[PDB]
Amino acid sequence: MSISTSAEVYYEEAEEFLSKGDLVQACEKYYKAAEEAIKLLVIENNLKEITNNVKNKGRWKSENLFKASKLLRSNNTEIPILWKSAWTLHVEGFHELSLNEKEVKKLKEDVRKLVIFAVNSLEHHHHHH
Repeated sequence: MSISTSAEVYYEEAEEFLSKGDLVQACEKYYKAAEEAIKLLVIENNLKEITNNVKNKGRWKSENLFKASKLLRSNNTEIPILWKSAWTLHVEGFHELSLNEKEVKKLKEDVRKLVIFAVNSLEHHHHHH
C-alpha cells in the first residue's frame, strides 16, 4: 500500500522476466524502476529547478529526468552515471535487442542502489534505515 512503490513493482516485474528467460524485456522494467527512483528522489531531495522545468509540461520528460540525475552529485556522485548507463541500454538497442547479462549484472546493481536509496529516503517500509 504505502510500500511496494512503482520502483519496487517494476523491479519485481524485471525479476519475473529475468527468471522467465528473457533478459531484454526485463531491462525495460529495470530502466523504469530506476526512472521511478529518480522521480522519488527529485521530490525527496527537493529539486525545485527540476520541478520548475517539468511544471512547464503536464508530465515528466526524459531530459528532465536526465537533468535531475545530472545534479545530486553533492549526495551521490554515481547518480548521473548510473542513469546514463540505464539510458544507454535503451538507446543502443539498435533494433536487434541483444542485451546481455554481462551488462545487466552491472545495471541491476546500479539500479539496486537507486531503488534501495529512494525507498530508504521515503522510509515507508519499516521503522529502520
